[PDB]
Amino acid sequence: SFELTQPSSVSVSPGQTANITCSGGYLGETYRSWYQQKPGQSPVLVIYQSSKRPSGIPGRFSGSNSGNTATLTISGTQPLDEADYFCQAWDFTSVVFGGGTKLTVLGQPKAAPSVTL
Amino acid sequence: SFELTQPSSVSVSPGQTANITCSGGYLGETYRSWYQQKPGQSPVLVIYQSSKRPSGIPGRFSGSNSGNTATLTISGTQPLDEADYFCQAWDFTSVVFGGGTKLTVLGQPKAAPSVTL
Amino acid sequence: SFELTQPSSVSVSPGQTANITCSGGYLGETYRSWYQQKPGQSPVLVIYQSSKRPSGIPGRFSGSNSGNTATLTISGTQPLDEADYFCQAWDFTSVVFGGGTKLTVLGQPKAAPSVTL
Amino acid sequence: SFELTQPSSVSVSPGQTANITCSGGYLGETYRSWYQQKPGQSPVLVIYQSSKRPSGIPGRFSGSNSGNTATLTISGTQPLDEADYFCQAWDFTSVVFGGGTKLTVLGQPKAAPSVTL
Amino acid sequence: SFELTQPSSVSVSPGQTANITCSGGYLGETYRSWYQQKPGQSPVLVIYQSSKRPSGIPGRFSGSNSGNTATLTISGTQPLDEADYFCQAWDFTSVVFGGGTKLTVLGQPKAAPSVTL
Ligand SMILES: *[C@@H]1O[C@H](CO)[C@@H](O)[C@H](O)[C@H]1NC(C)=O
Ligand SMILES: *[C@@H]1O[C@H](CO)[C@@H](O)[C@H](O)[C@H]1NC(C)=O
Ligand SMILES: *[C@@H]1O[C@H](CO)[C@@H](O)[C@H](O)[C@H]1NC(C)=O
Ligand SMILES: *[C@@H]1O[C@H](CO)[C@@H](O)[C@H](O)[C@H]1NC(C)=O
Ligand SMILES: *[C@@H]1O[C@H](CO)[C@@H](O)[C@H](O)[C@H]1NC(C)=O
Repeated sequence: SFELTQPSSVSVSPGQTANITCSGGYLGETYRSWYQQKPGQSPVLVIYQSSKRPSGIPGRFSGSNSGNTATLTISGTQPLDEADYFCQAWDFTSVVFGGGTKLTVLGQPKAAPSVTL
Repeated sequence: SFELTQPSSVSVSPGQTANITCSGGYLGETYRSWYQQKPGQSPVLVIYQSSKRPSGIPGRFSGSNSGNTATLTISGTQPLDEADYFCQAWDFTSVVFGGGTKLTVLGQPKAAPSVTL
Repeated sequence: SFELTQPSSVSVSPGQTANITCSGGYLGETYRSWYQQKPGQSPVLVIYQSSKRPSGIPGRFSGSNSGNTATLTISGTQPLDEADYFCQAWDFTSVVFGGGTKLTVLGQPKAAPSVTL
Repeated sequence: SFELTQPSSVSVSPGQTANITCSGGYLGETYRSWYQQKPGQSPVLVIYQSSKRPSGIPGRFSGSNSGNTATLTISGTQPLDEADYFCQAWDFTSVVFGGGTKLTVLGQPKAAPSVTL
Repeated sequence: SFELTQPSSVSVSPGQTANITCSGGYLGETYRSWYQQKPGQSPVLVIYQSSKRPSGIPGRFSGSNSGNTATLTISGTQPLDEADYFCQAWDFTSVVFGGGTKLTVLGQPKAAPSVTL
């Protein structure tokens, strides 16, 4: 009399857990007394872009970020007055597997009691 | 008398869990006393783009971000006055598997008691 | 009489845990008394970009960051007045496996009691 | 009478744990008395970029950082007045396995009691 | 009568634990009395970049640092007035295994009681 128990427990459980929290805080302003005189505020911003012949990546790749190609990126660059950014630019790119990833899981338990009596 | 038990437990449970929270906070303003004089505010912004011959990626790739090609990006760049951004730009790109991912899961338990009595 | 127990416990559980928190703090302002006179504020910013023939990566790679290609990046560069950034630029790119990653898990327990009596 | 127990416990559990916290502190301002006179503020900033023939990486690599290619990067470079950055630029790139990583885990317990009586 | 117990405990658990904390401190300002006069503030900044023929890395490598290619990098370089950076630039790149890393874990316990009675 016998027992053959093969509780093969094949588990693949890849995954991230995250507690993300922003508190803009407390901005307490009491009796703010102000006298502001700014006549003739005249900013000038000239942006000029010219491209004779650009070209992109011809190969095979998988990387997830802006870097991939030739660009002009401007963000909050020249705020002139009273510009507040609270938890403003949160870029969370959680990638488990990038491009060109191959998963082959093989569980093949074998049980062959060849008993002769 | 025998028992053959093969509770092969093949589990693939990939997935992200996230607690995302924004609190704009408390902006308490009491008796804000103001006298603002800004006559003749005259900003000038010139954006010019010219492209003789651009071209995109001819290869095979999978990366999920704006970077993939040649662009001009402007965002909140020149706010002139009283510009508030609270949890404004949250870009959350949670990718488990990118492009070109292949999954082949094979569970083939085998049980062959060849008993002779 | 015998027992054959092979609780082969094949576990692959790759994943990050993170407690991320921002507190903008306390900015307590009492009786802020101000007299500001800034007539004729006139900034000038000239950005010029020209490209005769750029080209991208022809190889196979997987690295996730802006660095990948020839770019002009401007961010919050020239704030002129009263510019506040609280937890503003949080870039969290948690990558378990990059591009071109291959996983092959093989669990093949074998049990063969060849008993002769 | 015998027992054959092979609790082969094959575990691969690679992963980082992080407690990340920012406290902007306390900026307590009482009776801040000010008289500011700044007539004729006139900054000038000239940025010029020209590229005859740049080229990208033709090899195979996986390194995640801005360094990867020839670029012009400007960030918070010339703030002119009252510019506050609190926990502003947090770049956390937690990579367990980079590009071109291969995992082959093989658990193959073998149990063969050949008993003759 | 015998027992054969091989609790082969094959564990691979590589991972970092980190407690990262920022406290911006206390900036206590009482009766700050000021009289600021700065007429005619006129900074000039000229940035010029020209490249006849640059080229990138053709080999195979996995190194995560900005150093990887020929660039011009500017960061907070010339703040003119009242520029505060509190825990501003935190770059944490925690890499367990870089590019081109190969793991082959093999647990193959063998149990063969060849008993003759
Ligand atoms: C963090 O997540 C855990 C669950 O793993 C939860 O018990 C805890 O309260 C969370 N805290 C926050 C601040 O989200
Ligand atoms: C975080 O998620 C967990 C579930 O895992 C929950 O119990 C907890 O209360 C959540 N907290 C917040 C603040 O979202
Ligand atoms: C950190 O995460 C753990 C769960 O592992 C939770 O018990 C703890 O309270 C969290 N703390 C914060 C501040 O998020
Ligand atoms: C750190 O994380 C641990 C869980 O590992 C938790 O008990 C502890 O309270 C956390 N502390 C902070 C400040 O997040
Ligand atoms: C550090 O992390 C440990 C867990 O290993 C936790 O008990 C402790 O309170 C943490 N301290 C801080 C300041 O995060």
